[PDB]
Amino acid sequence: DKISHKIDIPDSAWTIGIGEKFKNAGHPNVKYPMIDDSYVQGAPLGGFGAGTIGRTYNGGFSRWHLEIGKNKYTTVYANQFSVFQKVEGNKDGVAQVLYAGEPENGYLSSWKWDYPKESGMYYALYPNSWYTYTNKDLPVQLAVKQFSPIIPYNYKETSYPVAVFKWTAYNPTNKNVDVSIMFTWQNMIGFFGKQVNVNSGNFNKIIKDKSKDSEIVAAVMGNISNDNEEWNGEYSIGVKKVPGVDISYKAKFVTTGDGSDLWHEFSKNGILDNKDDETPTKQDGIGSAIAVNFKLQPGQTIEVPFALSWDLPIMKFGGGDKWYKMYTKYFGKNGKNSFAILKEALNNYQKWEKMIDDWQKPILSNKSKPDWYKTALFNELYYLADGGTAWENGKVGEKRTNNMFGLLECFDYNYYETLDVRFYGSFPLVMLWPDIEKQVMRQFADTINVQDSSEFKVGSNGAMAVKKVQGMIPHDLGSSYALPWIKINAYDWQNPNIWKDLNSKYVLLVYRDYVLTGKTDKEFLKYTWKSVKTALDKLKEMDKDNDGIPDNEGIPDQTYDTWSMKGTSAYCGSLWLAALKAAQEIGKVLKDNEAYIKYNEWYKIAQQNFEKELWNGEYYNFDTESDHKDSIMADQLAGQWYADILRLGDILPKDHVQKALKKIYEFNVMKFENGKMGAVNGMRPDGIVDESDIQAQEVWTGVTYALASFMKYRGMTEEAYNTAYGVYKMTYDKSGKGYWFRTPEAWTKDGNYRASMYMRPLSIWSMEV
Ligand SMILES: *[C@H]1O[C@H](CO)[C@@H](O)[C@H](O)[C@H]1F
Ligand SMILES: [Ca+2]
Repeated sequence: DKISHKIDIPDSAWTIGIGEKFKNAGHPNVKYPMIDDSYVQGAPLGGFGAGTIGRTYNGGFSRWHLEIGKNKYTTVYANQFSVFQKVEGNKDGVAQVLYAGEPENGYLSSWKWDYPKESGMYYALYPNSWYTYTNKDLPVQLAVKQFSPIIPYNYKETSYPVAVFKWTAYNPTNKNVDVSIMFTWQNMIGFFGKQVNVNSGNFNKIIKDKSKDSEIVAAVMGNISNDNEEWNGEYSIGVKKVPGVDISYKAKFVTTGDGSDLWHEFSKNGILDNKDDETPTKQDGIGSAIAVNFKLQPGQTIEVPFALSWDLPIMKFGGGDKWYKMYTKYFGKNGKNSFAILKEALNNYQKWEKMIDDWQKPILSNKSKPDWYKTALFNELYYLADGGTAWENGKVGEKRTNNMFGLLECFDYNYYETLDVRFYGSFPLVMLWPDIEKQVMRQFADTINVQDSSEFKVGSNGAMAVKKVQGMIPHDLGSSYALPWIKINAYDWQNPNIWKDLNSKYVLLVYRDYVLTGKTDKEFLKYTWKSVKTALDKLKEMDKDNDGIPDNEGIPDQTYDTWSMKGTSAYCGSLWLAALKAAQEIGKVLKDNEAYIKYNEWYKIAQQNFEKELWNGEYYNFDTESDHKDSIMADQLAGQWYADILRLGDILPKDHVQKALKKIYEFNVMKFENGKMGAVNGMRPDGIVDESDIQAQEVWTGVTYALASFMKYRGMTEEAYNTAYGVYKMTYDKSGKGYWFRTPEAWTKDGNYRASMYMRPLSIWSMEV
């Protein structure tokens, strides 16, 4: 490997061999069908709300999130980089697709598949990833750095449906070598959203943009239809000319054929026919190819950038609504702008790289932090793009000042902005994209007094319940299968209108968002203040016995939605205490004296009774009335965790908090698989895992990372990082279960999982507060 020295891969990048088999992989541990796309994954490409494309460590474009809210795992075999090399003096050259696999059927059988094992590595530190190619039959070593411009405090380039592939080639040998790199792409119009005639009218054109000291050559793969529908738009691939390289292309090859129309050209001398052909197809799939060819002398290095863009301006949800995607603000809405997007990337990628380096550098340069922690911190952010992210720039056929946003809980439970989970998962947004975070919170503020008296069947018990109650915060802002932002509370497993955590978490999120953006945004507090007061006032009515604390009702009425709480719970009770203290502080800021006095009164009473009812001398009991009320819950002091972040001081005595955290580390971490797998949710005081429900026997990745941040704030530095390390290990390490770029909600002691590609573990960013 001589190519690594010619590029700059951070030591904290996650790494795996190209073509590596992984033997230890986990699988779903639930009764019903659950997504398991395998461990062959990679860091995604694509901006927020753009639709994303997962190119795996084996090289294939395989995890398709272009249909917003959906996960489709299938390798589109025509989409590849390929290489040709010929040593000067040799009769023939060699050609090879850079994909560690082959197609299932006879399509593209002429291409040279099965990139060999032990001949290259994949690296990832989101939003960047890299591949190196170090192959005994390829004298010139090659590397590529690929990325999308995902940039904190930037809401423009961060939205773009574009990827850059920056190639580096180096000749370590003593002979001249002719080298070609070719990018192939299928015209994927009709891949989704088209019921019939899926390729019909697809056509490819070549764009040659020549202007002093710039040449870009690109293929634009579109459809003859000028219709404005979810399925219609354009894909583009292309390359920017650099000194010493020539560009060739082929506008149209058949993807539903043996591929020899293209490959016979590339495999001969690495030079394509430059044949333009705009003839639209009928049944056959078609694609385009862009290649560069150059000669590398001994010791010579060349860099050449390719790019990929996709202009699919309209997202459609299952309930029928069509919306424009965010990036259309910058490029237009007509779906004929793929080249413009591509060109912007090819002309500005070096600037984008520096912007990404500038935001990663403060963390990467901190030598007090272990590299494994940095691996997790950056790579967990994949989910902000890969979580079915929806970011609208207008309803089709409708202008507003704001652009609504939504991140999925996950794909198995297809619910946007599950607030009980975003309490954990939204840290990267408040810390790095705070304008998005505040918009989402205003979305919730706007729903507070919505009432929908239509009824739905509750999944857990079969009872009927009202969809949305006035003054209750919704569980979610809908489903991609229905009407995001329009029909809220799509979730029906439990009735969220009786949950005891949503209203308090809402208030805590509001105040968090004020504190972590500098305590200057009074307008955000003013916007949300009525909803905050309403939320707390409604939750106070759920106190059955006048101890000043809402009563959990002996069913799962909070985020642990199969784990029953009854009476005063440590979890919901501490959240309530903290929410009251937050609301007192907002009341002071907004000069609402009567609110300050009322919430201060409620706080003092609740605090006294919480301590009396739950403090057992070692930790806080799970609750006051359940069968296993004395279980040690990993999340027992969630309200104090947030109070620390919000700078609200002690809601419970420091000594008691430290004892409880130490107990959790001693039991829920260290007595669960020797502390190598995170914090199990519930442990009996005899040191055996609580079996009252499956969720008690699960480690929740986002709960564990948040607990690690709580420990860190409280000076339990070793415990914090040891607790978090178990989650990193399970997710990323060779000894783990192969969950990279699909971190699940949960695993059990056998390491098998529930709900891959999950929102909650974004909470690792709470460790950076
Ligand atoms: C999705 O599932 C999780 C449990 O894994 C719940 O906390 C959320 O409320 C639900 F929407
Ligand atoms: Ca009560």
